[PDB]
Amino acid sequence: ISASRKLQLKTLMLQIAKQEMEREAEERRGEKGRVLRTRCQPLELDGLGFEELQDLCRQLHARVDKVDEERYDVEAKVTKNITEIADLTQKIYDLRGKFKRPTLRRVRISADAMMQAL
Amino acid sequence: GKRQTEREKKKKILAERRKVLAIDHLNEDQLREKAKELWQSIYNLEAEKFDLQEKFKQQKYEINVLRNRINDNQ
Amino acid sequence: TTALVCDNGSGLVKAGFAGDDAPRAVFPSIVGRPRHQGVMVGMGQKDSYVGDEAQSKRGILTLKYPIEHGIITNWDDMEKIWHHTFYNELRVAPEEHPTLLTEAPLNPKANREKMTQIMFETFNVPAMYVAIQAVLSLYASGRTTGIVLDSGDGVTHNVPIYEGYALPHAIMRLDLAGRDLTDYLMKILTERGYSFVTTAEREIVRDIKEKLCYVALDFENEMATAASSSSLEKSYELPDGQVITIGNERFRCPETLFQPSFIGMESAGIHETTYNSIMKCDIDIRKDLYANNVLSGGTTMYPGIADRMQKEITALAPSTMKIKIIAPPERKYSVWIGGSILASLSTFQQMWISKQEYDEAGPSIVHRKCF
Amino acid sequence: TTALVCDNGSGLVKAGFAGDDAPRAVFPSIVGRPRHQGVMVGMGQKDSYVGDEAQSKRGILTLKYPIEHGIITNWDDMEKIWHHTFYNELRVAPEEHPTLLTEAPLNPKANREKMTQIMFETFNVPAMYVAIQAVLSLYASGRTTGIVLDSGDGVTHNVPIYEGYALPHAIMRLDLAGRDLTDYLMKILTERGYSFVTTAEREIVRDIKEKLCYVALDFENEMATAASSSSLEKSYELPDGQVITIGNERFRCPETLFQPSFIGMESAGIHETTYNSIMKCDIDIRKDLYANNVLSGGTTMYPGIADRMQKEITALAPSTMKIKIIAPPERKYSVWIGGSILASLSTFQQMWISKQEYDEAGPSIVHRKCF
Amino acid sequence: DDIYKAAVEQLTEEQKNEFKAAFDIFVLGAEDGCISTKELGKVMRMLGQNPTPEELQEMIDEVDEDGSGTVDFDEFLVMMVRCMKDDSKGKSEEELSDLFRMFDKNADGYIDLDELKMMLQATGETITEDDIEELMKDGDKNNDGRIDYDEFLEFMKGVE
Ligand SMILES: Nc1ncnc2c1ncn2[C@@H]1O[C@H](COP(=O)(O)OP(=O)(O)O)[C@@H](O)[C@H]1O
Ligand SMILES: Nc1ncnc2c1ncn2[C@@H]1O[C@H](COP(=O)(O)OP(=O)(O)O)[C@@H](O)[C@H]1O
Ligand SMILES: [Mg+2]
Ligand SMILES: [Mg+2]
Repeated sequence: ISASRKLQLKTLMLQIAKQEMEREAEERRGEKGRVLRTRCQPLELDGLGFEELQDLCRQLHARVDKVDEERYDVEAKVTKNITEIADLTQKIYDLRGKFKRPTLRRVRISADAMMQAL
Repeated sequence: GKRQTEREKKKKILAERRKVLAIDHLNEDQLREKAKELWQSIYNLEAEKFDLQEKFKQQKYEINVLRNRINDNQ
Repeated sequence: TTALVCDNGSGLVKAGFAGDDAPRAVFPSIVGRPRHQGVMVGMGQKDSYVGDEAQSKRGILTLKYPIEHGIITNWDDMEKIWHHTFYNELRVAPEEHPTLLTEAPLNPKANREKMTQIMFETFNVPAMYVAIQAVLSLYASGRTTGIVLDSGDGVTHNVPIYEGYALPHAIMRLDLAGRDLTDYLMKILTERGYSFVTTAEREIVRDIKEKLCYVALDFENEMATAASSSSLEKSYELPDGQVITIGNERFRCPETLFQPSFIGMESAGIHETTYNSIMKCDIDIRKDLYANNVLSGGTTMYPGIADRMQKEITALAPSTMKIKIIAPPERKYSVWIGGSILASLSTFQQMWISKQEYDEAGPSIVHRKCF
Repeated sequence: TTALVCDNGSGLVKAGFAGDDAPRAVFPSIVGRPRHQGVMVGMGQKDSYVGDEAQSKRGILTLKYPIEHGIITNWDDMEKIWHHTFYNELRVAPEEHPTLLTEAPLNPKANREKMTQIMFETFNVPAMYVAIQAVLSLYASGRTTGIVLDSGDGVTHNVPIYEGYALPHAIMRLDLAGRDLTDYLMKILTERGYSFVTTAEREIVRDIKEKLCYVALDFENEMATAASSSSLEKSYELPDGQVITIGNERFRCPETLFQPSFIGMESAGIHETTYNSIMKCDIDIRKDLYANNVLSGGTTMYPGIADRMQKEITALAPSTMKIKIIAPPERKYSVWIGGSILASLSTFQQMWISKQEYDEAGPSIVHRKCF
Repeated sequence: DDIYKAAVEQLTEEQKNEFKAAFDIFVLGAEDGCISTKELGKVMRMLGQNPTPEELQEMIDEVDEDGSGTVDFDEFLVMMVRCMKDDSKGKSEEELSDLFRMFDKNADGYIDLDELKMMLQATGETITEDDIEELMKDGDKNNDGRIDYDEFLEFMKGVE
């Protein structure tokens, strides 16, 4: 067992993890763009008469109310879920690491070499 | 209370407190710009909703991790 | 998808997916806010512990049941209990599951309407249905007739049924149940010196009642025996030591069921309200009801009740009829097992109150054809 | 910036920056004016030597503690002690550092208000916070429950805590502490011929108490043994020679803790006020308090006290409960270590009493939400 | 292999002061810098540095195996700087949890040896004695048949 490759292994793991995270972020962005385009169709603005825009904006406003209801729903859901998740994270913390927060220390430092100066 | 205030808030958000908009009452360029605003608002908000879905995924993962830890430790 | 068979009850919330044998999560229905001040910072102290979590921190809480006698008296706490049940004990979002609540007979309408309004607006279920707690207990026994005495913890009700046709004019609902027995036991324990007052110590008295009390076959003989010998005195260790010895309080606590005059109630015991409920039925179905008397609910788990009740009814009933008392070993969860069976039926699949129907008629839909 | 965790105490002032393991400067809290005339001119004789300087010139001073029993009786001297602590033992101006004082439970309000007024007007700190001396000692043990007996030098107090929720109705504060033990030892030494009277010789008696006295496991057996053999007589050399021999005064001085009738106090010992403090708590958290009894403070450093106290409580308590006494080796500085931990927390960073808040509500702000 | 050695190649004066203090404690001048590993650990504990006996025993089992007691300067300085804690917070806990949930696709509340080894071979590092079974031996403290994110920390905590 060599202490040599610990640094290389951990740095390589960090590189792999960063690559995976940025790849996941990019694919999430692509999926979000595709889902938005398939949920809110792009605006058509070519040669439309006044009544064409009237009707299109009416449809868009109906969709606006619909999606506003959808997203206030998912927003309340995300608020409740985030609150609950934070609460359970705090619960797990107090369950496991509550005995360790006091152990968070920067000790045995100044008094180790401040004895015979008196 | 039970939640009657909460449901009243929900209804107000969905119907009243939403960006209640009169749209089909504007000039050609004005109606066009308002439609552009509505379309952009829908786009940004749908992106936000996808983000909320992804956060639901992450919260589910955390729940699974916490459950496995609890079952292993208790 | 699968249906959620929840069963609010009063004292223990029992829930689980339809089609199983036993409820998945069973936990007391209590919501207790902390009452002291709290000095440690960052301990992560919540504002209300619900369910089984508040039965472990009950030393510094003030537990309060949100359901008094079948009816629901504190809607916010009940909503909190339901939210906990759905999200933490089953971990299934309610947006994708039908629900089948249960309700005692002869309850106020507003309670049922508020229940359905909550389930449809807050939790936003696809479809929910409310069923009477006794028909399910009759399902679980695999019968189709019989008169079921469902002595829960909140309220004791006695619904007779024949050939699937319920008799609405013969339901005898009595409000003596397990909670009043707990209070009476806590009140008669003071005759030896043990004083339990705090709402947390009511749980300790409940545990004493569950583990020690039993129903006497003959009351006077037991009272005479316990007053001469000492073969009955069973001891029990409190949550801190100091064992206690229960004498003739053992069979005096559950005797209140057959003599409600002990706690000052006027009405007759559970041994005579069953006979009265039978006698209100027609003259030609009394033999079948006599032969198929069903027991259910938690409070009917006292050791020796299925014999005392049979002796009492045989004393009351005509000498020719045969009196039989069905007491399945799975008494406590009988209502929920029946609920699972009912939710698993194909014929029942079109009786749910679909959400579009609620949107068209409001919460008053529950009293309509979709009962 | 960093916070100053000062801890006034009564007998030893312990201070240091937040986030370390041990206080930076620990020195007795005594201010002694010279009492003789003084004939040498230009010797540079000051008018009051404070702190550890007056423990070296104590031969010609009249030392007087500015804190009697937790409370502060001489505000000018206490201000002088604080000024010395800030400027000479730490050398950090208070204009750029928050402070975290400590205070015994059940102390007069005026003491706390005057303390905050001094800290905000004279030293002009940015923000100060006052904390109860027992919660910190519970922090240092890394627990979150437990009943802590903090037997300092001024006052012995016994604060029970569960799950972070302090129980204000179960705090038992007793005014017997190290100083009364010093006086009683000085009073029983006269039975062999050694007379210590001067306020300077009280320090010598304190040193004798620290180095020789121990708590007997069983009092009567030790009294019988010391009266027959001579295996206990330990000798000690005064600051000038003339060694002295302490016989059964060794375990009779600290025995006063468990029998306060020796110094004429009525109350029960520290072995029985802990049990009484537990019994005032609720019936469901007594097991946890029994299992997590914490010792702190200087006076609990006697060799053999963690066994005598456990034996006494086991005698009093029910036989089933397990009695465990936590006695960390860093007992003396336990309160200050806990203070450092509390001041180093991020969640606590918004609880300080900011100066603008004091300017708006006056010194009575300390009793308000910012406790 | 490379971090502490390169830091030796780019030695800073902060660590150089301690290096010279230890050397003058050992070498009084014009010497080979032998510094026996037993004496090395004794003085490392002696000079007010971190008194961790585990690193000293590892060095003793690792160095002076020639029977000569001489320690090469490269390994001497490497073990000196590695007795001191050289890590930058081991990255972020939430960040690392996200890294591992990207790693862990099963999402059963833990991760098995398979995902860990797949990521290990994705890293692209050589295999030595501390491979193969050192990971199994170290991660199997309670031997739960898995190496979760917490178990992965338990194996090689302070991942940089
Ligand atoms: N084994 C038992 N022996 C005696 N009484 C019991 C037993 N189990 C439960 N009980 C009583 O029954 C009550 C639980 O009844 P339960 O059937 O859960 O009511 P619900 O109908 O509200 O679900 C408890 O409060 C308790 O007093
Ligand atoms: N090693 C010891 N053995 C016995 N008694 C001690 C010892 N150290 C201190 N004491 C006693 O404790 C007192 C110091 O208590 P301390 O915890 O400093 O009080 P405070 O709470 O005011 O800081 C001294 O007066 C002394 O009588
Ligand atoms: Mg029931
Ligand atoms: Mg103190």
